[PDB]
Amino acid sequence: MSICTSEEWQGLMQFTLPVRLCKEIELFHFDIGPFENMWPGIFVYMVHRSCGTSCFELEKLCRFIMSVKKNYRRVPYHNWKHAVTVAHCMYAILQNNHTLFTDLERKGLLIACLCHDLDHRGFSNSYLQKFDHPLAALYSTSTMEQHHFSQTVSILQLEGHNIFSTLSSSEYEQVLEIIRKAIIATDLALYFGNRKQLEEMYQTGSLNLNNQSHRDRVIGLMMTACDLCSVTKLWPVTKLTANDIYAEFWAEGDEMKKLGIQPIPMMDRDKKDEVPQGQLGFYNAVAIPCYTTLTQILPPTEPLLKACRDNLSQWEKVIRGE
Ligand SMILES: Cc1cc2nc(CCc3nc4ncccn4n3)cc(O)n2n1
Ligand SMILES: [Mg+2]
Ligand SMILES: [Zn+2]
Repeated sequence: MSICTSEEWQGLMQFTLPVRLCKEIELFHFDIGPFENMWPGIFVYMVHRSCGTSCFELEKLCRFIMSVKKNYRRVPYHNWKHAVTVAHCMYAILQNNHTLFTDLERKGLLIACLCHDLDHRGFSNSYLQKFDHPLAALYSTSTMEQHHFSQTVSILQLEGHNIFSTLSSSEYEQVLEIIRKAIIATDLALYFGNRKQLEEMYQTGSLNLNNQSHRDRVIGLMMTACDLCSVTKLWPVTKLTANDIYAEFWAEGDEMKKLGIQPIPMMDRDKKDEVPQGQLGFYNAVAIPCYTTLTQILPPTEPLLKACRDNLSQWEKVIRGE
């Protein structure tokens, strides 16, 4: 387990967000990419707007953010950038649905998005279980997710990192509950059933936000919506994040090929020219239904759906040669 230096986190308190970014950041399609220096600062900003400059000890929060950064590997997609990008989507979702979630959920969810893909190796769940890592020998299903959460718990229990320490012991244990499901929910495998359920519940109108496991479901769906929001950005941003996703996929594939194994088309750099078709497949079978269902449960979230539709037709053009 790994911690941060005093220098780094003290550099975090001085930071103040450049005034031009205040309007732009509220936008769902906002892109954090041109502002690396500022990524940990932006998180702070978003928590500060989300629930005040005193929902957390300032000093104690900066420690955490920077340790979390320390525990993102220098991988091309599942890295510090994806952590924050995801966190920003959740921020915008909470900001647009002001009175739907409890203070506890709000903090809970922003913290879970930041740690969602913690200490990620660049390897899929399939890959680790398939052959035949110690991380898959501990956690059988949702292999990388459990690690992600475990990493999270550990960082919290470090020396004065425990941003949740002031709370009651039942609020503490409970925000951790909220955090856990959320992260686990980022396992794309689990998304399909979950969404299917919510779709049914909404159709019959049995969906109840007073129901605890309905909440958990809705939140899951929100996490998924957040994990995937490269697709919700402006086309030129979506393109480049696309290049980061495949770099990681193909390296995984390259490990399958180093042992004679055909990696499935997604992970196969020999299957480059099939990428646009892949994206369209993915928007249709995954992205669109995610945002469609979510927009339905939470109308204010619509701009995400709009932007997904926009990009999907761009891939079309790409495929059709234009
Ligand atoms: C933002 C984003 C894009 C994306 N694309 C994928 C894979 C989609 C895909 N491409 C393929 N190419 C060839 C064969 C199959 N596929 N399937 C998985 C993701 O998590 N994301 N996230
Ligand atoms: Mg994950
Ligand atoms: Zn993720």
